[PDB]
Amino acid sequence: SMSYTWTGALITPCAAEESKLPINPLSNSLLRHHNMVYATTSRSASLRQKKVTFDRLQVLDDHYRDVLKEMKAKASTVKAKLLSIEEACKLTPPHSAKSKFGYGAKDVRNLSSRAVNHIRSVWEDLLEDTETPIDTTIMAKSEVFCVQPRKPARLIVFPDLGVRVCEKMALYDVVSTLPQAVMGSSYGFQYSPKQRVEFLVNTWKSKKCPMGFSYDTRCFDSTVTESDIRVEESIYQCCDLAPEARQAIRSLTERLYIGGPLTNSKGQNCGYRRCRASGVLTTSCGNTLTCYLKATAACRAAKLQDCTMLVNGDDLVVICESAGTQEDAAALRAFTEAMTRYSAPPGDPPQPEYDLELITSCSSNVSVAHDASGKRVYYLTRDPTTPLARAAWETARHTPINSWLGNIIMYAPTLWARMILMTHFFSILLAQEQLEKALDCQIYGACYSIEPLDLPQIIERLHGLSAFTLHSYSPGEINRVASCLRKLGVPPLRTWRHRARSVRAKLLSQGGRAATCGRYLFNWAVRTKLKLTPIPAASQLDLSGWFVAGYSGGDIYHS
Repeated sequence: SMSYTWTGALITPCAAEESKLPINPLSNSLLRHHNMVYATTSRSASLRQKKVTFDRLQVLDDHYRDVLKEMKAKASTVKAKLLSIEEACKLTPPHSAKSKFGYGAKDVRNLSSRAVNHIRSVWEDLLEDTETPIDTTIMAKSEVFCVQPRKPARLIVFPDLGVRVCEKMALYDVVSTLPQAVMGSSYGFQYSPKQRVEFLVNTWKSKKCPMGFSYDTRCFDSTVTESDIRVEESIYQCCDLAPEARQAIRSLTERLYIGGPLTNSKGQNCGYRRCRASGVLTTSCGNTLTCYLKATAACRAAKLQDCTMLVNGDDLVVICESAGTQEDAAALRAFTEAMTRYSAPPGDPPQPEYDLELITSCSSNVSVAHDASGKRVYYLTRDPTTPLARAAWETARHTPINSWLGNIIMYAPTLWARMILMTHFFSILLAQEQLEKALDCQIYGACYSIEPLDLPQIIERLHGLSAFTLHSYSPGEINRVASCLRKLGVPPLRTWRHRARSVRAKLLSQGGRAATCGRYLFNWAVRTKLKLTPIPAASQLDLSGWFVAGYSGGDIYHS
């Protein structure tokens, strides 16, 4: 059936939308070519609708049904708890969209009476109404990018805050624990950057002759079928669950997950959804499950030998035993025909890679460097264009999320993150004495509140001390970076070294947590380097739950 159906109404905005990068002295010292930095807006929604709207072809087979059974079997071992209103409430981001029922994120997190009552009723309705479609709002997402030699806005779809709290109560535990129990080590979200790189390298090294490939599904969310969603439910149904939870999962599937009406910000009726809603709690879990299912079965159909998979929602990367240049190519193609039939056509044509550094999964690739001792250290990196573009934007305008704080944390080892992202922001945070002001960044969909002063501890725990001494980066990685800088109009690395020297001096001058930031984050700025030793207060930090599960668009906030 058609992924979407439109009445004719338009996807509208609430407030005005800034699409151009301001001429700010602060952002300008970071990125000069401001005209190459844009933000998507509702004005392009139309194009995106034109791409995500199509008819889904899907033919199942024995391979598919066999992989399904296996997944169910593991599902059975899971026992999911029903969250309390209080618990689900504490999970709501402070700035989550308010309900159209006289209360907002702040009220929910505060267990206010009105909010709680409506939740109670929204919940009681999920237990009694097992059919009526549930209303969802559709909006144009606002994301920053760099022009190319422009992308249309992606469309977000979500139900009312009341429903979201109920989803958490009935499924937060399921989506936090089931992907793992089912996919085992193939479930990507359990790994921290360091751990993901560990898994990729060991896997590659364990193949007699490794062949790997990433697979890009053309608009995954619109490729997901009601059948996919119901199969996704049958898995959830294998868990031991409390009665009301079992009903909630059932009613949510029929009234929300499989599809439903779409309403713009003005209250008009835009159309109807019959595929994955990007903004629900089960979006990450379902996509990871669905994508894993289809890929596993496709892998068999294609006859790839000794496959090892890594799935992150819709992102997929496979590494296997190569047969031969030709065999591999013919097999990949067979794999794509499998996926196509399971309703997961390719966006970009899947190319078989024979060098781990060439494969790009989750927008990252492997690269090598050396620590103080010259020992080789594999780390995760990527083209820094978007990250830089967003730092600039986030510098000129106060945004809800700081993609830059997240990128530093996720790319603390990379060249650009240390030399630019760190230098630039600590520079500005000093000038505004906000080194202690907590900012909301985001990791795997989940929204975290973090104090810049903690970064050192965080980085040491998620990466290891080598993240402060990495050096001697590969030429390929250096060139991509320098190239990128010239393109955007960002000062050359030598300027950042100079700048980092200054910012460091100041940091140390302040003593305390800051003096540390300068010692560890910027030890690369000096030549008479300090011997960096484990940081005490780090291991005392609670980082449990940080790399356990993805929650893209899940409205999750545990900080």
